[PDB]
Amino acid sequence: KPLVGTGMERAVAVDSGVTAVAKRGGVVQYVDASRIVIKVNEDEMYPGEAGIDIYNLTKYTRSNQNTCINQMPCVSLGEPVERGDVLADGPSTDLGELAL
Amino acid sequence: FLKPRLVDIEQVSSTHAKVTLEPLERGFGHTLGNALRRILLSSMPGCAVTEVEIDGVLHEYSTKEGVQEDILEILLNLKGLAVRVQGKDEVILTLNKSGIGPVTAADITHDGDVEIVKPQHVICHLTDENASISMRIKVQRGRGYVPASTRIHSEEDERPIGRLLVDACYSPVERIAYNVEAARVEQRTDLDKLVIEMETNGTIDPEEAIRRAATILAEQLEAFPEFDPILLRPVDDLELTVRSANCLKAEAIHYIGDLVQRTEVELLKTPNLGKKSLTEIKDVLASRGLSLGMRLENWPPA
Amino acid sequence: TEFLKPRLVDIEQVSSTHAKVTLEPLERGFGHTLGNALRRILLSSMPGCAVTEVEIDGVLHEYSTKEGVQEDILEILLNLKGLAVRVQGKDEVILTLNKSGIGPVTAADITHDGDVEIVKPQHVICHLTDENASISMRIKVQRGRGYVPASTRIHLVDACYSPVERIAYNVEAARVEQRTDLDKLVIEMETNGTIDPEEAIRRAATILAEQLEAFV
Amino acid sequence: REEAVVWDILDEVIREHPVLLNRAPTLHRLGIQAFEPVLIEGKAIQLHPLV
Amino acid sequence: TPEEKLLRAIFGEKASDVKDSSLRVPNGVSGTVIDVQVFTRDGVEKDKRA
Amino acid sequence: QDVVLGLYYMTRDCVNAKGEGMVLTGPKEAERLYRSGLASLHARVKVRIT
Amino acid sequence: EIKELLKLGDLPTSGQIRLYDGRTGEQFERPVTVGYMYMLKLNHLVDDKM
Repeated sequence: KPLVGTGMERAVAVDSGVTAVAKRGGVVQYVDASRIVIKVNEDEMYPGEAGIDIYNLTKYTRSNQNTCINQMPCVSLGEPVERGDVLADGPSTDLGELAL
Repeated sequence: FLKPRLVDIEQVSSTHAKVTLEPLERGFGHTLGNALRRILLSSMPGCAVTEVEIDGVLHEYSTKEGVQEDILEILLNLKGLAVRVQGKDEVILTLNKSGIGPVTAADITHDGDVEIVKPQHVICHLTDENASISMRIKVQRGRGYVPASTRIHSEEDERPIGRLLVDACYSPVERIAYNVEAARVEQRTDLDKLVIEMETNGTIDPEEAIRRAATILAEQLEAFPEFDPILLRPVDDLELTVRSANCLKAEAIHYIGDLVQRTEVELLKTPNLGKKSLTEIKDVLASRGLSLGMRLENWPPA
Repeated sequence: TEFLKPRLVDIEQVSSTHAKVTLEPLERGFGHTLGNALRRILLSSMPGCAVTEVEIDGVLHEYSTKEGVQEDILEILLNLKGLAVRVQGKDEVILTLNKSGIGPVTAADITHDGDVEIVKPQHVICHLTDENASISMRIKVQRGRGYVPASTRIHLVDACYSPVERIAYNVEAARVEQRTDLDKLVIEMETNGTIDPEEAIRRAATILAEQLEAFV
Repeated sequence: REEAVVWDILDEVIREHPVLLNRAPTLHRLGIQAFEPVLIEGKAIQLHPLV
Repeated sequence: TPEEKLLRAIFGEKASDVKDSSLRVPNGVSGTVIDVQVFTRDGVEKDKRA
Repeated sequence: QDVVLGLYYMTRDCVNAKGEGMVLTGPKEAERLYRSGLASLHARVKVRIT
Repeated sequence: EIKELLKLGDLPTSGQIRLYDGRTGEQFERPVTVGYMYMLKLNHLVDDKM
């Protein structure tokens, strides 16, 4: 994490697709290094299909620079999450901020 | 010409302590102290975990289903596991756990020389009801920093690909600081004290470390072409069948030189060698310009 | 978990009072601790006897002029500090400078005693100008286990005990077979000629070993 | 195979055999200078400060 | 050539009609293989590994 | 750069320091005076040099 | 504000503290600036360039 920051790194980290952002608020049903399954709150939820938002995290794979691109879950089993929150960090990102 | 000695060793924590030395002459607190700091930080026995074979894992770059930690993260966590052994230079432990919840360092099977200083230490978490992880944690003892990269030269069939090598963190010492304050003993002109306040992981006693440090320090003062190469190759280089190799080794034939001395008669007299095996051996030897009943006269030189 | 001792030495010495000794194998970071600790001990603490104080025949003070010598008394005192004295079981000895003439007073012009030994006869104490130039004095030596200046005597000549004139250690990379990097520790010393640099190193670090005799 | 002996052999062939060092913007003739090789563990070239 | 012909008949080695084009790890780089993908022309028989 | 700041910090003088005004036989015991922490690196001093 | 946040940390206003050589153990003359800088590793890595 940057110890000396700006306040932009959060925006740079989140707005860029590297991090995995919650589509809808709720609680986390399942937290794995592979996937993260979130049970959606009824208010944000649509009438049909019920449903839960399941995010499949990208794991170790080739980047364009021949580096590694990998995601890690920043959330714990059965944790409150809000819409537009970081569920997982991409490479070189810490808790929704940008660590270069 | 007064020689120093130790005094009250104050243990403030499992982590760290302050060792002290009373009888120090003029300026010697620094000369002894810093030199002691050096050897303390650098050279010390350590037991840091080396090899780890996990359940379904071929490489450290995968993720096991049921654990939110990446395998590499789990190795990096293990590297920070502090253990102390007594009679064994290298012990192998076995970790097993399942169900939802954190897997700590106390979840391993306890062995004779195993002492876990941090039972609360987190190896990895468990996210699913039925998900289980078993692993062999191979812990050996050494000095200094031995990275995983330099560990492979010797090689010699580390083939169990499920075994991931990790960097060696061997060293009890974290932080060592020495302060000299004037120490007034009852009667004496002026003497100094040595307060060495050290930081450890708990796997080494203060008196022990402070002892070996000066032990090594003083320990430094102790001075202050004919014949075929192919004949010495192991039989495995012949690339025979497992049966033939084991049979030859059972007949005290460990190298090619040993094999080329034997005759067909002698080999057929062995309890386990049939005509097929002999055919194979003659074939592989002939394929490299060798044979049975070869004399080299002078087995061996040195 | 066995350790590494050195295995290659080659004391290359210039002349007699000067020496440059070297050691090839040495574990990483051991060269600096060894070099430094031995340097500290070598410089600050060492046995030896030279000059503490010398009475003045002509005047009562270090600030004055002698008939027959253009050198200031302090100047001659510096010269006396540069005199090599090695004494035997006698703890404090005293010599005399009796001599006169149209030429300089050397270290061979001093009086010969039983337990006294001067290593350098060519050493210059002071010059003697024209005529008789009355000169002779008594010189008292003393012992120390470090360096004690003239001001340090509170209740005058600077007493130079430690034979070491100059001590330096140079640490360079040491290559042994399949071991990547080791230390090579080169100790270079200059002494006053009383005790030879070679043993001087031994006794020096021997003090270190005595300091550690309560631990290992 | 990089057998342990060859290294010492290299130490022989390197001794009095100089090498040439050069930088990208070569202007004056000093842009290329000859030195004597000293074997180093690392992938980087060590260049004397005064140069 | 002649010396090679002598060499082969002395040592009795069949010189293969096949040259080794195998893909090998570039000199100096050392890592762990985390993935393998095999692409086959449509209609050509897939090998064992594939 | 580093070197010239070294020789600059070495060869230089402040108004008052350890061993100010004293006298020494030569550079040897000057350095010997400095390294023992008795005399400051930069101090006004008369010394005999050859 | 920086010095004021240094007060809350028990650390000096100067940002400079005393440092001791890990070699001779002696103190360094003058205070030196120590702190925490965010540093990046660019990818020019030598085993590529060489």
